[PDB]
Amino acid sequence: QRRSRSESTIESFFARGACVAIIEVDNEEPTTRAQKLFAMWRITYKDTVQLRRKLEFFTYSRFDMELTFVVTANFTNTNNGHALNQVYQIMYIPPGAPTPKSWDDYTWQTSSNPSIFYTYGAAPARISVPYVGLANAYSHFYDGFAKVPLKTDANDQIGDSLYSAMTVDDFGVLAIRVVNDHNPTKVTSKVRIYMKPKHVRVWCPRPPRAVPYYGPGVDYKDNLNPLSEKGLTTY
Amino acid sequence: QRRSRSESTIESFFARGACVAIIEVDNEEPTTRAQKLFAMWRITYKDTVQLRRKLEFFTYSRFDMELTFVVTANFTNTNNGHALNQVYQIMYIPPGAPTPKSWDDYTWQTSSNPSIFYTYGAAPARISVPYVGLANAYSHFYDGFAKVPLKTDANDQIGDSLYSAMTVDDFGVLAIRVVNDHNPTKVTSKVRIYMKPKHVRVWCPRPPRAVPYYGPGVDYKDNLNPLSEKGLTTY
Amino acid sequence: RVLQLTIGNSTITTQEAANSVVAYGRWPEFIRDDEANPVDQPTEPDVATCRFYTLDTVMWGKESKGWWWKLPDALRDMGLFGQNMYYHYLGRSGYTVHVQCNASKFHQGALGVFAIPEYCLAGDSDKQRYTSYANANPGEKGGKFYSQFNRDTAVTSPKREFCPVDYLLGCGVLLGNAFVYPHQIINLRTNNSATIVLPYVNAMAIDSMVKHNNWGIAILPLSPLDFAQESSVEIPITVTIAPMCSEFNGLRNVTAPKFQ
Amino acid sequence: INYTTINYYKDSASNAA
Amino acid sequence: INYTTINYYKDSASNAA
Amino acid sequence: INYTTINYYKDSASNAA
Amino acid sequence: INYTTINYYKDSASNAA
Amino acid sequence: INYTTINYYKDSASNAA
Amino acid sequence: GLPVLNTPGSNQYLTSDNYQSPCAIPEFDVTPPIDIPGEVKNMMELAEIDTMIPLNLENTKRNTMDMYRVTLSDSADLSQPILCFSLSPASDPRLSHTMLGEVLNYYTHWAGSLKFTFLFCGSMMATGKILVAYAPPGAQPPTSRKEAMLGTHVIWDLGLQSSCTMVVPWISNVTYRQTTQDSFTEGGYISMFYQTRIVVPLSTPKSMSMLGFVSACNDFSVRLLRDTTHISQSA
Amino acid sequence: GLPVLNTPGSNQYLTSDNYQSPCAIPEFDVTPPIDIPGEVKNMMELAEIDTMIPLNLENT
Amino acid sequence: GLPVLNTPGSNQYLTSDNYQSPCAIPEFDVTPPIDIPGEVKNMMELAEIDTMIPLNLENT
Repeated sequence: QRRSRSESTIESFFARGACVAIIEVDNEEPTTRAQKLFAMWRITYKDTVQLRRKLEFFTYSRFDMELTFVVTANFTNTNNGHALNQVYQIMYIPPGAPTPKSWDDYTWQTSSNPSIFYTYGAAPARISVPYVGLANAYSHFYDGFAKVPLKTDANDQIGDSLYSAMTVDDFGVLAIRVVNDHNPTKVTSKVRIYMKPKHVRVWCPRPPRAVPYYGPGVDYKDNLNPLSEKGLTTY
Repeated sequence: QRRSRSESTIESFFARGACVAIIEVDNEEPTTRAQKLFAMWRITYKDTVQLRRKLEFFTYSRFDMELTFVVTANFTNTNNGHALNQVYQIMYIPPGAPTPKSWDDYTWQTSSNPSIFYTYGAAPARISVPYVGLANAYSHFYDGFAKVPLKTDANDQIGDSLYSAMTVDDFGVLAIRVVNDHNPTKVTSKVRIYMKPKHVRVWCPRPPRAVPYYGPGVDYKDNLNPLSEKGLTTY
Repeated sequence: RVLQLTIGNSTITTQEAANSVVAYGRWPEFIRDDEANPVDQPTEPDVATCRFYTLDTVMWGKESKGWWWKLPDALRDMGLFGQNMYYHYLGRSGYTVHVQCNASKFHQGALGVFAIPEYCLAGDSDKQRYTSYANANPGEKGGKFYSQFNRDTAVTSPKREFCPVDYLLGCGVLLGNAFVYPHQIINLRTNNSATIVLPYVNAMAIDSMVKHNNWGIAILPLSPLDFAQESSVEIPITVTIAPMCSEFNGLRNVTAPKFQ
Repeated sequence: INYTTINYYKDSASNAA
Repeated sequence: INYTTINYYKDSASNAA
Repeated sequence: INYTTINYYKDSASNAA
Repeated sequence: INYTTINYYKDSASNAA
Repeated sequence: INYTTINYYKDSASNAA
Repeated sequence: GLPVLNTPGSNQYLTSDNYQSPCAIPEFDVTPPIDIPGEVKNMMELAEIDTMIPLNLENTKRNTMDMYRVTLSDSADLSQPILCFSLSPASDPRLSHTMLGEVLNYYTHWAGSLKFTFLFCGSMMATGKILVAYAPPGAQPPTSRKEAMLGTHVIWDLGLQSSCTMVVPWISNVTYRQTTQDSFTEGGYISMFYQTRIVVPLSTPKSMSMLGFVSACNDFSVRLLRDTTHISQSA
Repeated sequence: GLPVLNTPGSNQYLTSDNYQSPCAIPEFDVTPPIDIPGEVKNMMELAEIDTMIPLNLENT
Repeated sequence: GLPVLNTPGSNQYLTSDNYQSPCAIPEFDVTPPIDIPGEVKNMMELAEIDTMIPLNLENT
């Protein structure tokens, strides 16, 4: 009685939006090296730790999304020549669609895929994504396999699979490139994607992770000793 | 029952806007070469492949339009001198109107033709065009000719025409130029036009193209073997 | 149940009567405009001139590939319909393509009768959309498909004529995708006839007939013919078209285009 | 839960889907 | 003291908490 | 389907067509 | 033909002529 | 002569004096 | 005037949006529509049209006219299957280029019961029985008739009629399957065996032929439009 | 104050538009019109006036 | 059109905000929910679950 329990609700517990990745994309003369003219990022939440460890109180969940793209830039020379204001093309790719291979393919025509043109310097981009799951809820911690090796198989690799994985490619990629043609002056860009869940419903609570993460699994290698030193009968 | 069939409707199938062209326009000292002080683009949809192959499920159609102009810029020297913010003049020209010939004619006074002034750096341009057809629907795949060669003709060229074409000049051109006078520093621009149909009604479905396109016709020259290798009784 | 299919004066009876595909579910009629202010009447040859005209007979061998016609290109040779189409500037029509192809009980094979609206075929030379008039309108004699794409190399005398490929159907689509057109299959096991009623499909309300060709008929042998054990076997195919509910407008002097 | 659509322009092609 | 919430977009995920 | 025209300025020449 | 004047600010000097 | 105050945000500290 | 406050997501150009947009040619007298036959109100009246699939894709006869028919005869082995293919209507190469395939490559998810229709085009005197069978995933693909009669199957006669109709039901753990080659959401298997041998009299050809079709019932549905991979703009 | 969101098509100058626009000379006493004869209400009362064509355009 | 006036606090990105935001994939048929057992309506149905503490934290 007379205590507002509204700050601890689920829709208020996921109110903040934490980063999920940082993507390098560069604009230089095309070299023989690994050219960062366009960059790609597999859509996942298990890249950072603070959003991952927060979502894994819960086994199943369903929630909308609200992404936000914050773009910075730099130069690489001291009194480098001036450059005009640049335009970025963020592009979503569903699973199965053709992946870009060069800076300028036939696939950057965005004829079906939704894409966001972001002039540098303005307010950040801010788009929403509905519940794009195919079950009735997203499934953290899938237990089984994807394939089952049968007795009648020829060799081992046919029935081979990967433990605790539902699909090889979940939710596709983003494909960020710079629309302007390259220059003798090069401008290093670092896109940061934020993520804020909305309309959150969760189920089946579970205790949180308390050794540091290691890979996209549920395993562990290092720092297996979390609790500190403290006496038994000392206040 | 209990399946939303709303994602597959015609007005939702044409919801994305794909590019139709990329136009170079440059701002340099006027040379003896082909000066790109102003550039022109014949209005057509059969320049890219993803919008063309999507519209050609259907023989007849009528639909509005919503164009969008995305403009980038560059320099051509390393520590090139700085330059002020530039202004572009996109200009529509209906069929029959006088075509510009120099950078600054009497025809850039835009006294009848609608034209869009776009200061560089701001939000993109975004204009709508109603159904500008003269039949009751746009006609993809016109079968006949424009002219019929008669027996009483003098020579062949009088009754000569072009197969599968309704008019030589459909819908005119765009004429993009840069308003600012030229500089000793030159700024290369690349305008990209997007196109998003609205209020779409279509008729008479037909199967899609499955060999790669070649020209504005319906013919083909290369890659006449689309289906891959696969066994008969292998799962 | 045996169809005594009678239009005009001619009569199409049958030995088997199964179905009659009405294309896109609409029977043909005249122009139905309730907001019409002029009540004057055009020139309609509709009092006795809905007749069944019969084209040439083609022979479907064992290694024959296909046939194709156009409409109303195929009707310019015969009938009084072929004369009204020249004096009048513009007119509309509807068709009933009836294809009979008889065989015994020991033959096999199956045709497929399509009716493609706006049937744009493909040229052969690398000059794009470069086709003469007389080669693009062969008339009632039709044209034949081919196996492989063999483009022409004669540059001083270009052929300026089509070269369609059968499994590309000429246009560029696959053949398995070509059943979204209103179609019919003459399976020689069960039936030996195929009637397709074609409405007037065009963007305008009424359009010219000398230059434009609305429908295109294409007959593809989906399965090759085979008699008992022989390697030479020829059965005939005969096509029959009836112009239903035609009307015309705007007389002028006669036009005779050249057909070399 | 609903929303509000108010057409602002006089032209027919200017409206929304 | 109150306020006003007017949903502007047609999509369900576009709305506010 | 209609729209809404609200004249905002006091002057007569400020209005729309 | 008329228009609409809605005073937005609380202060008296903030209003329009 | 009056004015119009419409509170837009849900939070109490977001309002005006 | 009015104290507005800009939110993030301003000045961007999202491609999938429904904003108002100013017309360029005002006061325009639009050509009124007429009742052109065959109006498509939805993409589902293209998938539900019965279309032919290519079956026999061996290396002599793929990309040829004779890739659609299956040679079944009197001297065929009785224990071996006639034709075998999984039920993956966008990744299986025998079902990718069908009209059901060419629509489902635009959409990521799909669900609904789809139906097959075979057509026997032999002579009148030829008889026989054919067992066509379907099997949900999880086991080995059925090899012989002894283990393929367990699943859902239709014994199809060749003497009375000349066409079957097999409605593959919708058995799936997830609500929506995918249009990619995935092992977590596998469709099934289709196989066709000889129930009894084909009986052919003398003076009758021994080599018959078979055509196979595909459709979709009135409960098929898709979502999440994306790009396609059946085109390539060679520039 | 009010959470607005800019859409594309802002800060451009389209020539064919009907926006409101601030007056420069407010409180202006406009001269009232009178009934001058021959008012044109539409361009079609110029085409429908019967006019002569040039026919004989030989080079002399 | 309408005389708006920008206030301070515009063009920023505050992380804790509840603004409207344009959807990227419109006309989407959402999978309907089912009654999965054990729905958490609030963080307080996690603290109130009785859990064990570590007491004897000596260095062995």
